[PDB]
Amino acid sequence: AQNPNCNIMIFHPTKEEFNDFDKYIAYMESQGAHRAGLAKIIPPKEWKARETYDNISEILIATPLQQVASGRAGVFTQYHKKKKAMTVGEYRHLANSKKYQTPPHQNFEDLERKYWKNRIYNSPIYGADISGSLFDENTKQWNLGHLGTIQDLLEKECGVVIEGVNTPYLYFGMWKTTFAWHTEDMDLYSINYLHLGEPKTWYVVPPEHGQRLERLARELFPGSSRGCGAFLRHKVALISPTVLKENGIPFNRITQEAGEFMVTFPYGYHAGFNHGFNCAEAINFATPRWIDYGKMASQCSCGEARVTFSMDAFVRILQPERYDLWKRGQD
Ligand SMILES: O=C(O)CNC(=O)C(=O)O
Ligand SMILES: [Mg+2]
Ligand code: NI
Ligand SMILES: [Zn+2]
Repeated sequence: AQNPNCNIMIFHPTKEEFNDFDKYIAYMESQGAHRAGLAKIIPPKEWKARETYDNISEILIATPLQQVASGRAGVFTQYHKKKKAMTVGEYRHLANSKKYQTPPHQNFEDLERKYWKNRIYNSPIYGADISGSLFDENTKQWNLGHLGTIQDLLEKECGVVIEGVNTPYLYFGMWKTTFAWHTEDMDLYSINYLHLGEPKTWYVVPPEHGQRLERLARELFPGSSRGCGAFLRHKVALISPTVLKENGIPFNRITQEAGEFMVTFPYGYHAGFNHGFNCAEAINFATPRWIDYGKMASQCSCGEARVTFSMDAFVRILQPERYDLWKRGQD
């Protein structure tokens, strides 16, 4: 078995290998990359996502989210308080202000220490989940707005045509902005490109050990666990590396820098934080190997998780017994 310790793998495709996205995903899996739950892909040196980022300041962040924490430093939840709209140029200035800017630090490890020590005492503002793309239309390789759609994959594999669309999302971050422990909707893959700015640190649990994380989360967030049998679908809970190590949960960590892709694999739990002002783009995708994960994915039916239009068909076709209850949660 390839990669039996489930380490995060890093790949350096040539320009020739960068032509066929599906084939390269299947290659990475042949080498065991999926066992980690996360892989890094460094694009060939000849490749670029677009010519410059000089003209992005007028993009609107309609609903910036202030991420307010409750709990203890290593075990906390976050809620999102909606703020007034602001442009990317306004948000960048805010991120660079004395109140919100990255503190002095020695290296990524010192910054990670300061994040875990101090996150809960501040409420950073995240411009998350903005529909759109920063890839130039002329970029033909690994352009996240030009991927094969998950609806077309389901149709190719299963023969059933379904409604729905699949488009990318932009994330504008600042120091301490945080993504909570989650898997993707319907345990899909994700791909994330860091367009510009400061790094993003990731933590990941191997898919084969995901249920270990779930059992710890039920112990650590006991009211949330009684409220919902899949409460990590709410995307609000954080658990530090120190706490994971104390409870014997297998995980790995890696820092993504500007110009790099990350791929998360089906049922790979992940969480992380931004080091400073940055912009990422991400989208879900599927392969044939995903279908069985989609059929087994947990679902939130308590009403909190509330998701896209396109998840309806995936539930209806892959999980018909769950459909009725899940849809009640969505309505
Ligand atoms: O970058 C973020 O805030 C969160 N991204 C992801 O969870 C992803 O790409 O799967
Ligand atoms: Mg602009
Ligand atoms: Ni994700
Ligand atoms: Zn729920």
